[PDB]
Amino acid sequence: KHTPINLERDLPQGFSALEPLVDLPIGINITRFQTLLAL
Amino acid sequence: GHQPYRVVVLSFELLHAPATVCGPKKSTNLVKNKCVNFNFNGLTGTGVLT
Ligand SMILES: *[C@@H]1O[C@H](CO)[C@@H](O)[C@H](O)[C@H]1NC(C)=O
Repeated sequence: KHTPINLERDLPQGFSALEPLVDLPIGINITRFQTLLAL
Repeated sequence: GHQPYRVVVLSFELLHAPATVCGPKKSTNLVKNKCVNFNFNGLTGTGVLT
């Protein structure tokens, strides 16, 4: 969900639902995940 | 008996995984304003389509 946020340093006091995007039949297990950045 | 022959072999298998591979699915036309049965993508019932 992409929410246009006014100038604030914290999560706003509001409600917003999260719509589904895609489902994938992978049949694998997940235990850890990481982050990726560009420089 | 000594001429070249091309051979193709097809193999299938099952296991604990989603199928994700299936053949053709037939379809019918759409009707309205009549008491008719329907099968709308895995859902079965009877009623009037409007
Ligand atoms: C993932 O690993 C757990 C145990 O670590 C196992 O029980 C589960 O079946 C695995 N899932 C897979 C391989 O999809």
